[PDB]
This record gives sequence, structure tokens and C-alpha cells, in this order.
Amino acid sequence: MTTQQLKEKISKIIDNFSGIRVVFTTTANELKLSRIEGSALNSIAEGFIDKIKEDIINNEDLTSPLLSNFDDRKNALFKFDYEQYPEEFNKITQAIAIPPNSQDYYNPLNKFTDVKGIIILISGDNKCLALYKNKTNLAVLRLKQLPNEILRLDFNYDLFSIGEDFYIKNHKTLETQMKFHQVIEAQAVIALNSLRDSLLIEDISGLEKSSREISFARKLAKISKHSPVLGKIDTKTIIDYVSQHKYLSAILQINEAGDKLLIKTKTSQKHFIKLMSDDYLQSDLTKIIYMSIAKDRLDE
Amino acid sequence: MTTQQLKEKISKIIDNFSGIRVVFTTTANELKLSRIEGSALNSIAEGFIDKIKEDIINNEDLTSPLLSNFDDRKNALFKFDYEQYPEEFNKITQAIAIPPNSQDYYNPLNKFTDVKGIIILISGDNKCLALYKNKTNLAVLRNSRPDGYLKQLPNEILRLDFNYDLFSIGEDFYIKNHKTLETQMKFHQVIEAQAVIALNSLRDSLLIEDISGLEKSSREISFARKLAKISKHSPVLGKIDTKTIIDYVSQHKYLSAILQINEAGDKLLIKTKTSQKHFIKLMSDDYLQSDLTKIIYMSIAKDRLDE
Repeated sequence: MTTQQLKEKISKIIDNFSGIRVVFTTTANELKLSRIEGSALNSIAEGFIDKIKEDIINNEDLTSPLLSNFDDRKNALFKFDYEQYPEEFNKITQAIAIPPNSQDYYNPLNKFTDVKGIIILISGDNKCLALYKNKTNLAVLRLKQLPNEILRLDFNYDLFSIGEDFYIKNHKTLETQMKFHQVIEAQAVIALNSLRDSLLIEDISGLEKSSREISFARKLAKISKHSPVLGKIDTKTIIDYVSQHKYLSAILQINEAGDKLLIKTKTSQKHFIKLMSDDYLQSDLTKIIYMSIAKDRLDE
Repeated sequence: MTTQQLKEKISKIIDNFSGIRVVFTTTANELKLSRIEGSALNSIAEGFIDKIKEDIINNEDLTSPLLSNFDDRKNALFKFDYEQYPEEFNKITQAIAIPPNSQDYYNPLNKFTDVKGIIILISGDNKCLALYKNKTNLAVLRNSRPDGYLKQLPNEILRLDFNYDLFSIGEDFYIKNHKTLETQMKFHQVIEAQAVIALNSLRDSLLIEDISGLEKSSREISFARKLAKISKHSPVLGKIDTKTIIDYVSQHKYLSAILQINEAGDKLLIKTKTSQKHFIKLMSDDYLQSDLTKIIYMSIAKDRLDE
């Protein structure tokens, strides 16, 4: 369900707007219903529709790839391609379908320390577009500070769900608030056994020590599910490419035998990770080598 | 002044922290000294590394390309390389240099509607890091009044924390959030003037037959920021002849279908937004093939290696 079909599906909801209503997921994993004043609930709907338009609709360079094929792209809304739904994904699913006559309302004596996340439900063309912002008290002034409880809606979303297909804006909320996306740590070490069974690296320990920092653990799961080099082109062709390469030879070294790579230092680990993401590309026009941070296939 | 040279210019100010001073800028373009509470000032100080280390120091995938070589990279600090300082750059330059004995303090009867931006001066190692932020319209400060509803009671409370917008480490400034620069500081005059230079150079290049579709997209700063990039950092315009690009597109496996050549053979056909966006990506050399896997790729964010 492509970038354009998203732009159709969202602008169907935005133009034939039917109703907004806000749900609190709490620490007890129950969806409690808000009591927002009308001109303040009109205050929520106007600015979200602009942010929805700014991020999706008339946004030209919107890019929707798979979450396992993560990289560092601005704008962009990542497709949830995994199968393990964190429980808050399913809480948003039940948040879509509270009946409108229900009275399980949020009691405001709880001082918004119960509020774990804020669910914005924007409905239109009979469907509903749910958005998610985690409870972020942040900081407000007046000079002194008195709230420490007062709710905050910064018109911003991390997670949103159109139908049965979830999309990702801020990747960090999907880990540090959602299960550390612990599939990633397991997907990183399935790749570490696959690098072990590739026998391309001599010592696998420095790669095993980068799997603690989650900034490398995403890059391992990228190569685990989406590599065009691991398991597809053989070991000796990779080594002969790196040796003949102009930039890659000075950093990655091959052992005395010539059959195993020497990836021990962090400077060599970052570049070898960018080797198995195929991020060392060349133009047929300018004949210049390049280092890709964000890229996409073309013949599909 | 590279990425690592930014990283240790910051962690020199960071690991020898001296004092944090908060300056409000007005709509009268006069700087105003805040009155931050002491336990608030420590909670406002927050470390700030808690944001700054995660953007700079501990951030391994930190990238510092020029602002004029814009692309869509996250965890990225765009080095300001233009000649023109928008007036808040010059107000941040004076924001560093208020003497600490000065009594030009901010009067809080203004209800924070004169407040246009928020300057976080973070000083250390006798230098000063300065952060910039805009006063946005309070987001929503919804509070209670059992039967309790919710309402934006004050509608004047200053809402501020991290997610900074603009640097001032030395004179080489950096941009994290670029929309702040183009809209609140009014930088989009300089991008659109640079983009019109690009349209006249393509007109002189004679690679396209009609240029009107590029000029209808030139108002949207999305195309103008890609036109201002190609005006200043393309490895194709003027360096290679127009015919060689045409035989390369005519030979191509993807570009041959979208971008066409006229019936004569010397001019490219760029009219619809599809053929504009793909020729824009052709122009900044974003179509690259692997020397290993031999798969053609379309790059969003890239970097040279030879330099």
C-alpha cells in the first residue's frame, strides 16, 4: 500500500471529516475517554489537520519504506513490516472502536500521571485515522514552573494507524517506550550467527559488542532481512571487491590468508556495515564513488 | 571544521560547563534577559547533553554537510555556508555579548507575546555554545478546572525545552531544523533567488526544450531547495555536455522510460511533475549503480568520498 495510496487514504479522511475524539491509554492498559471542552477540542482538530497535511498530503518528498529497512531519511513514514504487535498497537486498535455512547471516562483526579499515551482519533469517509503521542510532560514556564501535571499536546505524532496498517514517524518511541523493539536485538543476533556461518569476518566479537548500542542493532536487522550481499554473492567476490576498491581498501583489511576480513575497530565496523547495506555506489555519468545514507531500489 | 571537530568543540564546552543564560528576543529586535528560577534553571539546564549528546557527542551517525547541499538525512547538522546572515543570526551574535552586569531585563507584563524566540546560551571552556528556538503558539496547555473537563486555561505560558533549531558554536553556524530557518527567519528569499539562477543556467544549458514546468514548481520551496542545490553542488550541469547526458538517459534502464528525448534527439522533455522530479534527481547525480551487486539505486542522502 504505496506512498500515493496513503496520500489518497489520508486525504479521504481529511476532506470528509466526521469527528475527532481523544483516548488516554493509561498504565493499567485501559483506554479511558477524555473530557475535552468544545473550543479546546476544536483546538485539537484544526492544528492536527495542518500537520497531517504538512507531513503527508501536499508533501512532495514523502517516502514510505519498511521499518526493518530503516535508515536516516527525513520527512518519511516507515511501514510496520513485522508481525509482533506491541500491546499499545492493539490498544490503539481497541481505541478505534470504542462505541460513541460509552461512558468509561477518564477521571481527572489522577493528575495525568496515569496517562501513558494520547490517542488522537480522526475519522472521515467512515474510516478512522488514529494517531499516537506518548505522554510527554516536557517543560513549560510561568519566571517559575507551576504545572508538573498539566497535559501537553504538541500537535505531533510518533505512531499512526490507518485501518490495519501501521506507520512510524519517530522510531525512538517504538523502542524506548514500546518493548525496546526487542525483535531488533533478536534480529541483530540472527544476523550475527549468519555472519558466523558466512565465515567472512575473522573475529566476530567487536560486531557482537556493537549490538549493545541500538544504533548498530538497527543496522544489523537491516542487513538481516534486507541485504543484497550476505548469502547472495559469495565470500571471495566480496573480498576481491574490497581489495580492488579505492576507498574501502584503506580501512577494511583482509587477513594474511586473504579469505577472512579484519573488522575489529569501530571505524572498520561502521564501514563494513555500510558495505553489507551496499551503500558504496558509483555514477555511470560522473564516475564518482558515493556514500549513501538513504537509498531505494528502482526496477521493482 | 568537521563532524569530529564539532564533536570535541562541543564536549569541551560540555565537560567543563560554566553557566547557562537564557535570552528572549522581542519583536522590537531588542534582546531581553530572562528571570529563570534557580531550581527551574537547573531543571532547564537538564544536562542539555540529554539532548546535545544525543544529537552531537554520543551520536555515532552524526553528519555535518553544508546547508546549501541539502538532502533528507536524520541525525544531521547542516553547516551554514551562505553569505547572508538573517537578522536573528546577528541577534544571536549580540546575544553572546551582553555583559553579565547588565540590567536590561525582560519585563514579564509582556505576557510572552513579544517573545519571538528563545536563546539558550551554554558557556564552557571560556567559549559559548548558543541554542535557538522559536516561540511557538504554546502547543496546548490543557489542565483541569470527577466532573472535571479540560481547557487551555492560561494561553500565555512559555512552553520551551529542547528540540533546538539553530547553533552558534563559533561563527560557523549549524541548522538542525531547517523549516525554522526558511520560514521564521525568512531564508526562503535566498533559496528562491538561488533557484532562479539555476533556471537561467538550465536555459543557457539548452538541455530542456521548455522550462515552464520547472518554473511552475519553483514557487514550492521543495523544488527551490533542490534547484538551489543543483545551482551550487551539481557534478553534471556545465561539467558534462548536454548530449552525453542524453545518451546516458537513452541507454538507461529506469531513466529511459520517465525522461525522454525529443524527436530530434538534442533536448530533454520535462513537463509534468513526474518528469520534473526525476530530472531533478538526474541532475544532482542521485542515480547510482553498485560495482558489487550491480543493482541500480536512487539515493536520497549521499556524500562524496574522495575529499
